[PDB]
Amino acid sequence: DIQMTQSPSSLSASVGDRVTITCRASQDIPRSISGYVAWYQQKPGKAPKLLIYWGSYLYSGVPSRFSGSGSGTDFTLTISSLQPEDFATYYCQQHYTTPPTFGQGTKVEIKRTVAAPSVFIFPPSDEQLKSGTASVVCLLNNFYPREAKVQWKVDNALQSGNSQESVTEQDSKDSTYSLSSTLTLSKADYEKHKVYACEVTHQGLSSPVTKSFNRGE
Amino acid sequence: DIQMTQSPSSLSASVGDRVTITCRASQDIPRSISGYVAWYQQKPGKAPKLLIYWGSYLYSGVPSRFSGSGSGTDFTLTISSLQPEDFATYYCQQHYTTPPTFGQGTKVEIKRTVAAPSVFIFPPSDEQLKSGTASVVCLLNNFYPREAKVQWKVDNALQSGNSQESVTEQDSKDSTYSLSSTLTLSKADYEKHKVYACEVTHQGLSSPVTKSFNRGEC
Amino acid sequence: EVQLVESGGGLVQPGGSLRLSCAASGFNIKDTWIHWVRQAPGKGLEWVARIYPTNGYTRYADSVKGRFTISADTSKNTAYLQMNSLRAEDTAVYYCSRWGGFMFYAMDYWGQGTLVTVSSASTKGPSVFPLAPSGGTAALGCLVKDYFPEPVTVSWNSGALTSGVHTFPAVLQSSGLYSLSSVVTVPSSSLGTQTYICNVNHKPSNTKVDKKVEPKS
Amino acid sequence: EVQLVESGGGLVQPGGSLRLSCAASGFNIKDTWIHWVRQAPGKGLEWVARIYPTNGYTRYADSVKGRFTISADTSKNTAYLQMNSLRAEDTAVYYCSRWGGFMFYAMDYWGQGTLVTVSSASTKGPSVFPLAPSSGGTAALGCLVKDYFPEPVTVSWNSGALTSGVHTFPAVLQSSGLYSLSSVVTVPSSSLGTQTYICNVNHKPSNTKVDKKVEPKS
Ligand SMILES: [Cl-]
Ligand SMILES: [Cl-]
Ligand code: NA
Repeated sequence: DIQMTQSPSSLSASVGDRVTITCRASQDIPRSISGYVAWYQQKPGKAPKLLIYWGSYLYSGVPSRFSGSGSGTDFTLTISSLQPEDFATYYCQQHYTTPPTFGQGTKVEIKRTVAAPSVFIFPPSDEQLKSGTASVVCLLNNFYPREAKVQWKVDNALQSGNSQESVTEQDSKDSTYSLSSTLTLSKADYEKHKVYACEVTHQGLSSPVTKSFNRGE
Repeated sequence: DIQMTQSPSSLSASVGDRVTITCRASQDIPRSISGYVAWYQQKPGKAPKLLIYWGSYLYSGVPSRFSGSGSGTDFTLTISSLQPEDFATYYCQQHYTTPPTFGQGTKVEIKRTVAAPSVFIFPPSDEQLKSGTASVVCLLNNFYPREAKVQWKVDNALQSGNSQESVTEQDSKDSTYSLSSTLTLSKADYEKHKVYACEVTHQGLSSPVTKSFNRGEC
Repeated sequence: EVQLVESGGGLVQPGGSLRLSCAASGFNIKDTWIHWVRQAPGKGLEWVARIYPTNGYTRYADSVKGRFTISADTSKNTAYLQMNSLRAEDTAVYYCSRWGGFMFYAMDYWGQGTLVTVSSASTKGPSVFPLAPSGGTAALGCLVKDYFPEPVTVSWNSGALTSGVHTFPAVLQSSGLYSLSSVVTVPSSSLGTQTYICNVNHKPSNTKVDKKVEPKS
Repeated sequence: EVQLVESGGGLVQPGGSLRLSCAASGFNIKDTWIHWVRQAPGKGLEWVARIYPTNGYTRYADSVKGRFTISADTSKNTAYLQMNSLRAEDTAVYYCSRWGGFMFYAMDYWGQGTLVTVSSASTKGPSVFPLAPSSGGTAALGCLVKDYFPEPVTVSWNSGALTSGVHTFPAVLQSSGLYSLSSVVTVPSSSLGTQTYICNVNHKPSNTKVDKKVEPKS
């Protein structure tokens, strides 16, 4: 039916930049019907929070850098000076219709200076080895930009297809990411080999960093 | 733009009848937009009272004989057993739009058994005659139906254009009406004539009835 | 004990201004929305304006935009309708009304209405003349003649006589002044012994009259 | 102290049924309207349903109509969502929310959400293993929370006393069909001698609660 088309789907900007998110009603709607457009902010792991209601009213406690306006069937949310804590997905909501519908959302990412990761490596625990599996974990802490390559080597053999990575969402204070790479091996393979190495390539490093350990030392 | 049309604009029904009034949006409206139609009752000289809200919810304390419903863009108010006290104008209201709009109203009259008027004629008071004007009043009291004809004659001259009528609102208990007809004359004209007569035609009388007086007799 | 009470209506010249007040009790207007609805003599209801007092949000019928302003004072629990540039066609009874609970779109309590009359004609109090009566029932009354503006109220024997009383709607004479009668029917045998007095009040001109109506000699 | 707390989420087989509850405090649901909104993994918000508890009026999205039912119990200040004939596409976090004051159309308070996983696979509790501190004056340490189903797991450090430097990674789905995640923290290397670090793990679906002390190996 009537929907909101929200754009762009994502954007990045620097701290202190002004950003503008737009929602358009998907069709022509008489002026005699009110949309009461609301905007919400949703941070990772969290429920949406109300920012703006009835097009342009600032919800109590919301910082004044947020504002909304509406004209015809076009609606915008503006953040007049972007802060790192404003990393979030933002959604509009129209109430022309019952049920009301949400926009598809816009992810706002914070641009910042390059930060190299600190890298750490973790052997499997003796407790895990007892169960017959071995996980080796490599941590890349507090880095920017997101792009990073982690390569595993076991006695100099390149490991391909037996690790999985996970990445945190941009940090709400320093705008960095962290990343784990976990290499899974059988207990028997782990015990056949000596040198376990994680090699990390990132923009903030002049050449790749390796962390390693020797099983049992 | 979006308006509601009520129909009919007026009706008469007997006590105990089932009455249904319809409210129709003036155009097609997607199902996705809710109208939250309300129905209001307005009695003479009073504020409207809410009857029904959101299409079909009965407002607290409203008699259960009233109910509403709607399918798509058509809404209905139903009075299951009309009572004499339900004489009123009924209004629907749509909230598809902001501002919401009202329907044009439906006037419900209670149909009862015919009742002839009692007729009285009043000459001008001596107090008014001092002012230079003469009002002659003809009262038709407690009758049904509302339609009545009053003809004034002054020494057998039919009076046309120098009278005005007022009718009461239907009585909320006995469902009758009363009517006054006032003839306005100059003092000088009033004193040139003798016989002042109002002649009433009404369905409850078998032929026209006349009340009259002669000026200066008691 | 939910109550709305309007005041401030009266006679005002074309192009003048007037402010209406609506005093609420039994509830706080800050918990809800307040509305003004009007009704021209003999016509339908016309929605005028509404406000959400807590944040000042207002909306108006097109027919009053730019001329009327709705406002509220939450500390006094009162709402207002400032009306400027009045025209003949703004003549009407003006009602204020609320929503209750969180039941939107249902005007559940209304005030009694206050009449606004927009005209160049001057205030005039009426003259009161008897309609003298001559083991049945007799009719008598009072002719309340030549007044402006509306309204006049009539009672009989200070409120003790209500049975059989009809007070007719006023009619506008070609003079531009209103006239009305009030009649009552009584036992013909009460005529020698029961005093009948009509109490007329034309508030707009501050004119109160008590007129004894009796059989002429 | 306005609050909404959801419960009743967890694992359910396709075609199965579940009821969520939303317990309110700091206001009464009688005074307002209650809504359910959902979010499938990594997708947007989808409105599900709404209720006006005082008269039981309800509305529903087309995608759940006839399978879900929203209701409320005002004496318990609690609202519910009955979800029947569940499919994979109903897997989501389900949030309850309210309007406040008489401010329609603005969901001003929301609950924390509860995850509903619609799957044929079986519940499996995790194992918890230390990532033992072995970068300048800062050491990293953690817990590996391995092989559980369904989501979610929660991890805190020293019962919420340790929040700075903590990263709890989103879970990854292994080819086994089981989840795993790590939680790490950077701390001062000089602290490792004297300061106790304990990761507190909870997997509610299997009723697994673990407190694991992580320390330097031998
Ligand atoms: Cl309304
Ligand atoms: Cl909403
Ligand atoms: Na005859």
